[PDB]
Amino acid sequence: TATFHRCAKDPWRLPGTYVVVLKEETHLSQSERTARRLQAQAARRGYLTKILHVFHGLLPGFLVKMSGDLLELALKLPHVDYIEEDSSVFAQ
Amino acid sequence: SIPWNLERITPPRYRGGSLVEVYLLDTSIQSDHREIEGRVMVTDFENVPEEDASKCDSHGTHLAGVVSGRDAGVAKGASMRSLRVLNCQGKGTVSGTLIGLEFIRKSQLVQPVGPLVVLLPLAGGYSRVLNAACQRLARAGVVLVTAAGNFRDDACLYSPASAPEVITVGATNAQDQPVTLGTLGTNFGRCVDLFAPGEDIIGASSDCSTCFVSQSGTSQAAAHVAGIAAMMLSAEPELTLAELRQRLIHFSAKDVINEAWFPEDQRVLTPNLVAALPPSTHGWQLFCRTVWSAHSGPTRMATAIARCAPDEELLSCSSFSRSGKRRGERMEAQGGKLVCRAHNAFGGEGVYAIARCCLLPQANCSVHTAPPAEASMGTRVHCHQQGHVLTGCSSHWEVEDLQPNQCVGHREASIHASCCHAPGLECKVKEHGIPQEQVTVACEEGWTLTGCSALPSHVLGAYAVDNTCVVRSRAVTAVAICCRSR
Ligand SMILES: *[C@@H]1O[C@H](CO)[C@@H](O)[C@H](O)[C@H]1NC(C)=O
Ligand SMILES: [Ca+2]
Repeated sequence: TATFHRCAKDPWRLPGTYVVVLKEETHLSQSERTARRLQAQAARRGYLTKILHVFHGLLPGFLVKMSGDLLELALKLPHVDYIEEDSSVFAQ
Repeated sequence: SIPWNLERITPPRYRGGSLVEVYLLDTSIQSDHREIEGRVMVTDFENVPEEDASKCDSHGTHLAGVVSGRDAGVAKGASMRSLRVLNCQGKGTVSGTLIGLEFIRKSQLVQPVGPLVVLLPLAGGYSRVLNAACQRLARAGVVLVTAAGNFRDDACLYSPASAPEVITVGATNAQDQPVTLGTLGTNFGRCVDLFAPGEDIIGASSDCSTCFVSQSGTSQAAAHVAGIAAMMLSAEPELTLAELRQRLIHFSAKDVINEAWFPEDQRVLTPNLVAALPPSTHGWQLFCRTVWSAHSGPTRMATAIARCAPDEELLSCSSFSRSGKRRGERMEAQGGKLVCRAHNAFGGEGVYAIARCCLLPQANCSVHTAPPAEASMGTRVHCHQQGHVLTGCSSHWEVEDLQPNQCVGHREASIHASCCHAPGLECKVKEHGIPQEQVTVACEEGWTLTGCSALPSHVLGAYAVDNTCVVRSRAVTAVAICCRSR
């Protein structure tokens, strides 16, 4: 059931950084472990990753700088609800 | 001498914001400007993408001044805290914004204060995660106000504009018309909650600590509503989001925007409301609002769902399609709460479900349904219990084509009555019919429209606009159920 989303306004997309959103009741410890699992699974495939931030308090998840190549792998992680490619917002 | 915008939001009778804190997620700000000096705390939270000082803090400084400025602010009071999620060019990221929203929530948990208003004077395209974060923060009891967007487009295509729990604000000018911004302008449509002054808005200029600049945009509009919310919440701190939203709608100037400015299909979806502060003149009153669903899309069995807030009652349910290819609507229970569900017809492009959601404490409301009679007097159902009032009639059908407290439908249609025991409530029914693209009937002043329907020649749909029931067709008769506190 884990899905991927990116900005429909193609110019506003910021490929290479992804917000990994985990299911609602996921605990911070589980989010951190999921991030580590991703980095390990990535490293085994020859990919560098960087966990920029671990979300807790509103949504559980993490922000990760990685190749989009890893998205199929990432979508199979435990607890994943969806993954969204980062994108741009602008002063109105 | 009063800036036009501050006069515009001043009510017809009058005599702030200090118990409330307004968070700003924006560019950096000039916090020593005299409009805001000592009232804005810079958190020094910063999460901004690389570019690609007077200029850097122009947007944020102006908006802090619109919200809380000593001389030109709305909530001249109020305390603000600023987070930097926009770079010098006014560009941010969804992730930085999420991290910012999260920071606000963590700050609150560590050091709880009173009501919080969060102003998000920014937009990107539709974002599931940003909308979800907003919803979660709204559900956590924080009030969020965002800019509709400056793209002269449907705000539902943008975030946070499109998040239903966020108060989304479009921009109107001194003539109460939607603001043009170059070749674009204020967004519109059903994700916009209301409009507010957003052209030629004077406020703090980060050029110098006593300078002022006029700016235009839906951010400026949103700042007015953040200010109004802060004032309203200082006065009535216990307001739920739904109570605050109903007040913002109720105290707005109504039917002052020329809707010709909007694309034709967005006119009906776009609220014709310009924000204002509550009058000093204000016991209990019946507040209702019209909630349009997302369009169901064209699937044959497509349904659109319009829901109310947890603390609201669904008093009626209508539907609308521009084609008129429609299987009507029904009020159905769902997670122990009634929702308005509309059904598309075979070959229909889709339909909207249109709920009337009202703040009615001590109400016990139910739905009484009857299936197609298939004969003679039409399909009928009534609120049979002693003392229950009918607040709304709905009807749906499954076919491809065709007296107090009673609803009447087509003989081949099911009929649904919303029946409430609301002993403080008086309701009357006002009808009007004519030979015709649109027929219209309004409740009397001081009465609140709870239900709007067409007597069962090919109607596209019916919908409440404020306290006016509109029936759309391609003698047709509009029927309004109007109620008030007794
Ligand atoms: C609504 O029902 C509840 C629970 O039975 C009851 O306490 C209350 O008297 C009812 N209110 C009205 C106005 O019927
Ligand atoms: Ca909204």
